Amino acid sequence: TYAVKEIFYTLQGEGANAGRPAVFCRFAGCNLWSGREEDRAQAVCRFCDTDFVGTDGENGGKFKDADALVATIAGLWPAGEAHRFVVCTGGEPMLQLDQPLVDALHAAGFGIAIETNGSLPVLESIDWICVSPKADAPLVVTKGNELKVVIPQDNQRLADYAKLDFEYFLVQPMDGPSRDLNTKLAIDWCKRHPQWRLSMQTHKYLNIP
Amino acid sequence: TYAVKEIFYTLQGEGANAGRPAVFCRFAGCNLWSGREEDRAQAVCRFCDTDFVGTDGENGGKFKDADALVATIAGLWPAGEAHRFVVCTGGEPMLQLDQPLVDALHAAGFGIAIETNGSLPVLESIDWICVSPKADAPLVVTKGNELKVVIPQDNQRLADYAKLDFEYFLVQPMDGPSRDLNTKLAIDWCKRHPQWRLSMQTHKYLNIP
Ligand SMILES: C[S@@+](CC[C@H](N)C(=O)[O-])C[C@H]1O[C@@H](n2cnc3c(N)ncnc32)[C@H](O)[C@@H]1O
Ligand SMILES: C[S@@+](CC[C@H](N)C(=O)[O-])C[C@H]1O[C@@H](n2cnc3c(N)ncnc32)[C@H](O)[C@@H]1O
Ligand SMILES: Nc1nc2ncc(C(=O)O)nc2c(=O)[nH]1
Ligand SMILES: Nc1nc2ncc(C(=O)O)nc2c(=O)[nH]1
Ligand code: SF4
Ligand code: SF4
Repeated sequence: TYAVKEIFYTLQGEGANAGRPAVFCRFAGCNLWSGREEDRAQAVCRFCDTDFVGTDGENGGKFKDADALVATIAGLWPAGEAHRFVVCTGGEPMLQLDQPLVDALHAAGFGIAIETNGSLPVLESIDWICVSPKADAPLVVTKGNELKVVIPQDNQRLADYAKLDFEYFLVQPMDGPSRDLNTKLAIDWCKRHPQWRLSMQTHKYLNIP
Repeated sequence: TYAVKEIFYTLQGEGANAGRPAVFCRFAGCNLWSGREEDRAQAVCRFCDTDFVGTDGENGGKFKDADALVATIAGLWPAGEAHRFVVCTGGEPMLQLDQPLVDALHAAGFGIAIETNGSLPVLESIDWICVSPKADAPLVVTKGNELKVVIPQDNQRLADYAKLDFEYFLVQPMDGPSRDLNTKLAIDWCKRHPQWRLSMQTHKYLNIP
């Protein structure tokens, strides 16, 4: 059984695969924040701008098994078109994402990507693993495909992240009342340390889902 | 001898490698348009928004040999930092970019990308070949790494482009008085045909060189 907040088909707004058509499956619930604004000030992760509470979003609901979830995901894809790709996010997807769901997605011809905070062990069979480390949280996933760090966070050892085993190293401006400020920072960082690339949240500029 | 409009160090604004730190070497001159406004209305390529006339830009000038040009390019890179990468553009870089310049850059530890209109044969030794086919120009480069097509153009055969031998297929909204309009078109195209990804000119939103 799976608790999904919302399922929608759009272009990936951020990360190394920005611009790529994909179905986003946003799981409900996270392990680093309840989702309530009264808890944010003392949460482990306090800068989240995503609503992952409940199952009331678009195509959201409580799915009984993987095939029921895959059917909904596959249904959102343009008929007769290949290159099927799903992004598992939330929320923290590793709270619910299991192997039976992964096998069912691969069976449907879907490539699987995951956006995880890195505080939980991930499934190796996932095609693209994106880790976004939270500074005040433990990081148990020290290898993957891309490391997308949101800056700035206090207690952050940014240069130490480059020692990890990832193919892509990105910094992403923290959105909020200081987005433009943090963007300047991220750009300045990459230029000074060219190992890092900029991850822009393009979907917030293009105003797309 | 090389005639270069401008050489500047920034983050790549568009394409498959958006956000990646790189030195941009903008060669002067093009073969599909003279650069004169008086010639635009009758040109093969009429939507160019780039100044490539002369050598009066930042770090621009006539470079006698490859070593002189490479020295300026390398000089823009952060001292002590690796991951050296140069994007050869213009203008049409294949009007000037030869093998000695490639070998000199490779000897300087630089990875080489190229932005070309595809009307001229390219050097195979170039690490990243990005082709942006113009609708009313011959396309002799039918293979490479990145096929970044600017839409919409009249007489364009968009679907046929996807048959070519490229790893990435991108559509990029034609900037101008209808950029927001073209962006919606591009987004719609990728969603209807998920082989294509969106190439957004991020540097025009982030306001960076
Ligand atoms: C909402 S999280 C869901 C996945 C998981 N909980 C995580 O933290 O990776 C999706 C992505 O957006 C990033 N993100 C969250 N809040 C953000 C904010 N205010 N500004 C920028 N990126 C943010 C996260 O770091 C993560 O990379
Ligand atoms: C200025 S061109 C130089 C490289 C080469 N002359 C070419 O056409 O690819 C660099 C890139 O910008 C794109 N471009 C030029 N004018 C544009 C415009 N008005 N809107 C969007 N992209 C544009 C070109 O298609 C190309 O991909
Ligand atoms: N376009 C788009 N890309 C996105 N990429 C990632 C995430 C996420 O993991 O939360 N969310 C979005 C989103 O809402 N829209
Ligand atoms: N940031 C940035 N990226 C760019 N990427 C490509 C091209 C080009 O080939 O013309 N030009 C720019 C530019 O001016 N700025
Ligand atoms: S870990 Fe991710 S989903 Fe959870 S609160 Fe932080 S940003 Fe939001
Ligand atoms: S071919 Fe490229 S450089 Fe030449 S006018 Fe067209 S867009 Fe500009």
